[PDB]
Amino acid sequence: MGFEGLADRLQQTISKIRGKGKVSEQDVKEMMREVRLALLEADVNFKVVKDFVKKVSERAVGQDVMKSLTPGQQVIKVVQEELTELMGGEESKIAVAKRPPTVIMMVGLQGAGKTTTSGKLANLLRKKHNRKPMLVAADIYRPAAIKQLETLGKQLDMPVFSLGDQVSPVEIAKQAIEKAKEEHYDYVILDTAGRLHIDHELMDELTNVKEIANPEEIFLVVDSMTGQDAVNVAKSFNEQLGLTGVVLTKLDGDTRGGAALSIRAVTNTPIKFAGLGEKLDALEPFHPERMASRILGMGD
Ligand SMILES: Nc1nc2c(ncn2[C@@H]2O[C@H](COP(=O)(O)OP(=O)(O)O)[C@@H](OP(=O)(O)OP(=O)(O)O)[C@H]2O)c(=O)[nH]1
Ligand SMILES: [Mg+2]
Repeated sequence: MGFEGLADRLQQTISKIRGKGKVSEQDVKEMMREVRLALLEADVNFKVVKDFVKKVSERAVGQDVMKSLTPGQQVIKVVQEELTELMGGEESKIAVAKRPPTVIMMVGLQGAGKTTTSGKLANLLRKKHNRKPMLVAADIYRPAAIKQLETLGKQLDMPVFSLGDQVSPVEIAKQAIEKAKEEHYDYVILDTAGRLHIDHELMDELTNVKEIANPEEIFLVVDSMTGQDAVNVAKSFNEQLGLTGVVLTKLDGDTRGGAALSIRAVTNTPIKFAGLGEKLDALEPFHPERMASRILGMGD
């Protein structure tokens, strides 16, 4: 899934280049004003679009136009290459701690998909990597937040560590990680708290949890359909504590892809996984070249 609208807007511009055997410099400029326009309408950060247009234009008006064995193929290769680089190049794999367990801290705003993604990530870790993960209920403030995560764990046959809602998340994380050491769990996934907007009470708690958990990974969970808002959430989260990755949720509803194309360029935090639905299997690793190909109508 993902990017359906941007691909539709770019189909004519790109295909016109693909269908010709000689690309003039006026053709590349004409393609580039329409590519610029499509990226801006897809809510890509406008400074990212500016840098992207210049980088592609400088390379496109080069050896590619003058060599005519496949001039059109070369204009498209550069766009694919630059789209791939923009989104991170190669897939960004989950880190493995030197001493187990590997502790993964899930953070984000309410409604972004934290709790659901924590279950998805555990499921993915056991299936694709044959690890033994433990889930942790560290969101005490919202009722049914614990029972929701427990209900997910009861579908995965995976433990969900909880001490109720009368106990600090700092203490819950401390006990969970130290139980995980004793019983040889590979991964610990902390489902943390969060309201609708960032506040001081939230970073203080998250800073304290990071302090005692000393996590190998801190993943922001953020809603892909919120566009530039998601890019701003990542910037704040990355500067007030340290983000190591991003999970983009609800691409099954994101036709534009602005956040997907903007987050790494603005924050330097890589996007590691994409959420693609409500079910626990709906999580795939973020592959930048495949996304670039899906953007150019080159999908498998
Ligand atoms: N389609 C889709 N949906 C996702 C994905 N990830 C999460 N969701 C939805 O987002 C909503 C919030 O998920 P939570 O896991 O409760 O998020 P939170 O902990 O950050 O609050 C849930 O819907 P809800 O609370 O039942 O309803 P609503 O909030 O959507 O109205 C869930 O179904 C995804 O990858 N694709
Ligand atoms: Mg939640």
